[PDB]
Amino acid sequence: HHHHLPNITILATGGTIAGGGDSATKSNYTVGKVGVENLVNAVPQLKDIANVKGEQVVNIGSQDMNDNVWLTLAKKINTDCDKTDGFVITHGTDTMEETAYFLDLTVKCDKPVVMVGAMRPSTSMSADGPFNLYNAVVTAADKASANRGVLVVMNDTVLDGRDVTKTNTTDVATFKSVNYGPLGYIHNGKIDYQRTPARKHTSDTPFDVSKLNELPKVGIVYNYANASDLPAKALVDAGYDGIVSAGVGNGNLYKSVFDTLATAAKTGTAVVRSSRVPTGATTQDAEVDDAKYGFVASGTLNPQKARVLLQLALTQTKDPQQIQQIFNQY
Amino acid sequence: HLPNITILATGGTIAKVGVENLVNAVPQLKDIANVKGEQVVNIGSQDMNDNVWLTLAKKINTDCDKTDGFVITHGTDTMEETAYFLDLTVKCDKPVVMVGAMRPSTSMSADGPFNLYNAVVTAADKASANRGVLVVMNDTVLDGRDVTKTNTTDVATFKSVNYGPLGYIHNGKIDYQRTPARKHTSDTPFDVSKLNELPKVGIVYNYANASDLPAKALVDAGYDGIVSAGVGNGNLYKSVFDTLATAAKTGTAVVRSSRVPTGATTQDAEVDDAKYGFVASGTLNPQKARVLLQLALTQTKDPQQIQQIFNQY
Amino acid sequence: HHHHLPNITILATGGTIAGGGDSATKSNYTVGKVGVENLVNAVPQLKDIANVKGEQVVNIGSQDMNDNVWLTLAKKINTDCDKTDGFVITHGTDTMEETAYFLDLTVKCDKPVVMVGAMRPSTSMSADGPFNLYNAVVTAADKASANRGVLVVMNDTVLDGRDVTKTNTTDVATFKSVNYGPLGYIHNGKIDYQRTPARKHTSDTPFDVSKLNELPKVGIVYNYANASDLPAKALVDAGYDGIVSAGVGNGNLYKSVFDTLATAAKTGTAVVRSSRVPTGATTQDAEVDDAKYGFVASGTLNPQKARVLLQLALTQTKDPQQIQQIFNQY
Amino acid sequence: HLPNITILATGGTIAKVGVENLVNAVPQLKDIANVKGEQVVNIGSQDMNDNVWLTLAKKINTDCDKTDGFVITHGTDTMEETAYFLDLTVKCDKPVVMVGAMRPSTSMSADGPFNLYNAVVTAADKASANRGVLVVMNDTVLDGRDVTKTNTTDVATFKSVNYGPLGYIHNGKIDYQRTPARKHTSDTPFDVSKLNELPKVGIVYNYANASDLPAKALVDAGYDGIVSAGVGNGNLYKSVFDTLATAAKTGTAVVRSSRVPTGATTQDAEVDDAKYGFVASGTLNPQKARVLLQLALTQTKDPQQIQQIFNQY
Ligand SMILES: N[C@@H](CC(=O)O)C(=O)O
Ligand SMILES: N[C@@H](CC(=O)O)C(=O)O
Ligand SMILES: N[C@@H](CC(=O)O)C(=O)O
Ligand SMILES: N[C@@H](CC(=O)O)C(=O)O
Repeated sequence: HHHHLPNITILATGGTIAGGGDSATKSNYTVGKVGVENLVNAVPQLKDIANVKGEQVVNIGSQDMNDNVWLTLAKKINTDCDKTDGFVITHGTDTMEETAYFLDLTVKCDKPVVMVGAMRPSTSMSADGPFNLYNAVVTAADKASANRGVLVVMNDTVLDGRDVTKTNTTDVATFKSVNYGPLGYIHNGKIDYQRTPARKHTSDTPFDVSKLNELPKVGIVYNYANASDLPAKALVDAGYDGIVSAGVGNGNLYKSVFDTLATAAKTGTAVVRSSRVPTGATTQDAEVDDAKYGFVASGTLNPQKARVLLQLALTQTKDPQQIQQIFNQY
Repeated sequence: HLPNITILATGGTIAKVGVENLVNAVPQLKDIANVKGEQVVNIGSQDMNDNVWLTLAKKINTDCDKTDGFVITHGTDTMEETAYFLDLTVKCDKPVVMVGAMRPSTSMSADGPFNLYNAVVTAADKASANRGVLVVMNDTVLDGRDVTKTNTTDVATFKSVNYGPLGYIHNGKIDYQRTPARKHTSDTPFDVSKLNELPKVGIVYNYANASDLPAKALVDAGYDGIVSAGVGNGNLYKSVFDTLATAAKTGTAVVRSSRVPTGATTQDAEVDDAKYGFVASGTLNPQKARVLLQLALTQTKDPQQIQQIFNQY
Repeated sequence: HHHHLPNITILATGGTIAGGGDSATKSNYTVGKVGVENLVNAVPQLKDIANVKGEQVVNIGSQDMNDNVWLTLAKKINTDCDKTDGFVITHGTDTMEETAYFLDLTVKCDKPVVMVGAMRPSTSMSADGPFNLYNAVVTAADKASANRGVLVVMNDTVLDGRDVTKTNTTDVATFKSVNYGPLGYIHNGKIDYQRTPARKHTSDTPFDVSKLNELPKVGIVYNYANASDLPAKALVDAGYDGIVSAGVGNGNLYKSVFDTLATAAKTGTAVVRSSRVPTGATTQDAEVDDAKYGFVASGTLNPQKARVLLQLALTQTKDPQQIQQIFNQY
Repeated sequence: HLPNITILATGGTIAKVGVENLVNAVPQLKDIANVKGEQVVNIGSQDMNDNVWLTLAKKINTDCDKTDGFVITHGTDTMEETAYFLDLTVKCDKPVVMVGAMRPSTSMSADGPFNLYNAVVTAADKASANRGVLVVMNDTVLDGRDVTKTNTTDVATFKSVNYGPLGYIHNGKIDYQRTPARKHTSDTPFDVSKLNELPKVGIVYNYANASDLPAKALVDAGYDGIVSAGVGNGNLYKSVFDTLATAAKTGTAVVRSSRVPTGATTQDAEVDDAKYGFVASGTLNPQKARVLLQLALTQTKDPQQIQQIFNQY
């Protein structure tokens, strides 16, 4: 009997993991500049763990991530599923938590899909991307990684696509699942999994994007003292399918913003109350009578995460009670 | 002799209820201070606004020598904004301490009473002076610049997430170990004594496939400033970046902040702030950056002078 | 059809939840002074949620918690299981994380067992114990609480008995599951569970304490710069069954301490390497060759938690590989 | 002109490897300083000890005017202890910065290089002066009193868990926003210049059913001090409490600390410290409390004077 390594596919999309600057010590750099091959070759030990094949999907900063790249990824994973044992997606850190949740809801492939990035560019002293990529390959290769939904692997930690968020602007340790914690820790190329997400993911969702050319239009508005209603009115004037509110506290809205969203909701715009507060649920049965206005409470989904779910909810239904039920199940 | 402490009530879950009722509900306040209450407004802090800010700064500044310290009762939702506004505009050199409650007055294990007691402890402490406007919540004294609401329901929600608290309160005493270095109160140029309105500053949000429609609506209204809640280290979605690049050369100040809950939006990363005429917010989150941008716009419209204000206060 | 409330039993053991002082505003108090009845009557709304029956088991500060009270609790729960729908145990906060883990390993009753305490005494302004107790009753009454092991409920949060630990000396928010996060959050008397512990608990362990009169002797030694070997030698001289090391960093030992524990291990004393560091695993395959010395790595179990498991391991076996396997499964 | 910076190497994962190799591996150090390296010892910091502490304090104090600042390379396991010892005993008014690495030198994405660079940045910054002994790890400047190792393997492990960091390091610059209030360095009475050994102080651990055998072994050896790693707010298991109550009246100083990772061990809770002659450690964790108790025992054996040292440093 001979040892055979898993086949792992790296789908590259850009990010600081592929960024470069002209000094190892200066902070200035440009994103999404280095190709997949360079990234693979910067981690010689990948041969110890897997047979790795790189595909460049796009090469962008994830600040410019968009619906089309999401659709491209989910269809590619779902199409290529039987050709490989696992997927790693190199990606910018800025919107990784959004892509990860989109994929967590739309991937039907039953093989691990692991996202990874780097907070320091590839050119920098003590660059994090090499060891991150190695650890993402470890996770994508591990049989025990299956059936946990789509994953993010950063700073020696396996995180679920739903709860994972970027907590700090610069720290290599930025990614945390701030409400429910990580799924497992990685040491010496091995994972001790102690948790799995309970919310329904991947092949247990009704979201099927195989045939979609676009996603429903959903925007985000912020609340704060003396908040203008102009952002909200602009989305309503443009025929937006949905609006997510980054509320204050427990999903609360500045009155002007409330009035514009209450009206929009009456016309059939889906409105989700979320919170600019970085941890904790936007609950039902607090200061906003959601049933009355036809609003939906986002639970622990932050505004960018709630947008993902809301867009996907809007592909199945425009009924707010059914959208609320979706927000309670996925 | 006990210190004279004034409670300025503004609403919030800590009260709907009047200043007099909240005082009498904590009779042990009489052990530590002579408290007088005045009702400024009575609103949920989700409806906090510039007019209330101006009223508060003006009242503290004018009433400063009639009392030994102030406590401001406030909703928790925007307490972090009001605290930083007052941090930059209070000229009174006596402690100003904001407090709220995450549970209702009538709920099991309501936090308001002890929160109020400890806010008065803090306002009455001579060591609390010259530390800027403060927030006291969950036995902790927090500086008004860094303090933010971190959880939607936790009594322990308020934290100074970048630089930590100033001291902790135990048995009615504070062991202070820190003070903020950024200039505050009477060390700032902001003087709101004769202003009846503040520059219009709005906040836009970045995310994948972000619409430029919000940013355009602010530009079309002739907003004096726009704060971006960027992705990561203050980054902008291309459509948003395009609109703001235009606003910055067309009479609208642009501050890059971040939707990310901790850490600075830095210069010298991916964005050439000098080329576009943008200002990096540092550790000021979007709502905090709005406060400081509104006040900077009372002094100057020049990006470089705004960037220096953002580096000093 | 008529609504019937669950039957919940409160087993009282003491703690600050039952403490009292002479002022609502001064910090001084005495622990484990108030009886169960007073605690129940301080939460009038308990009638809305359950039929509550209180039993005083002991009335102590949990700084004086001990093996006999553990045995008393586990046997009482296992004996009384069919007489009630759920258990709440009021307890001091200081060693709640140890009792909770002991019960998580020894309770065979398939009904919820929820521990609760209070960081402020019952007499204090804004005392936390009333709402904590209410929330613990909510959790013990919830059908969805079953099969999650033994729980701690504090500060509106449901925490698993294994990972839960006291993080701060005074804060009402002190209890956190610092490695893997909480199981669910409580809002308006309802729980949204998103996680369950993967490590084996309750009726899936081999630990059966029904017949035990005592537990094996296991002590804890601390490491630091210039650490004395005298604590370790004292436990070895007394015939201790086990010793847990609160190591520095990744379970490392000051050399004098290492030498004494290496020798003890050769004579059949079980030695577990844990860490004084508050989060993260004490791993295998780092700076200590555990196989060589016959030592056991504690994983994420902190020293007091590792003591619990080690004592229970020693009731089944004295073989270090088998003890290591236990530390990898429970 | 670049500042002269001295690296004093002591071992740790950041190196086994010599001071000269570690320097040459980060050639960009030449952009910011003139670095000279000296090997003090070469050990895993799990074997750190009093002799090394004394060597380091003595060397810095004596070499202070020959250089512009010091960086000390050290294992991470007990860096938090060494930093606080030096915090209390360094009399040199130039920056002293400790640094280590959580990953080996030869591992993927080793943290040591950038950690070292940023430690030199910090040591070279004029603004770093008069802030006490520092720890620089993961782009963060941490005070030596509060800093502790919070995770067994994370590169981001070091945090000042009670009062937060002093500043963050970006693009070779520090934006300092805090400084420690507790007295340090040249504001302390501790003078180690002529000492060749330190008072014997041991640490005992509390947990359910705790043995008194460790505490008794220290008492029987005539230890000068015992620090208790208490449960909760510095509480003691009855057997341990009994033994320590005896030690405190029999020539052994007793400090109550806590195994709990954050927050103070307070007076005025469950334990009558005055009655027993005990000292409460405040936010000093057991290993930190040992450092300060050893140094207090060089000045006094009196519990009340020890309690005042614990309240000031
Ligand atoms: N702007 C970069 C940041 C990073 O990857 O760290 C991106 O998200 O593509
Ligand atoms: N909505 C309330 C929340 C609170 O005070 O806890 C307010 O901010 O006024
Ligand atoms: N010493 C008390 C502390 C508390 O309950 O909060 C106990 O553990 O019993
Ligand atoms: N055992 C090593 C750990 C490290 O340096 O990361 C030391 O402290 O010397």
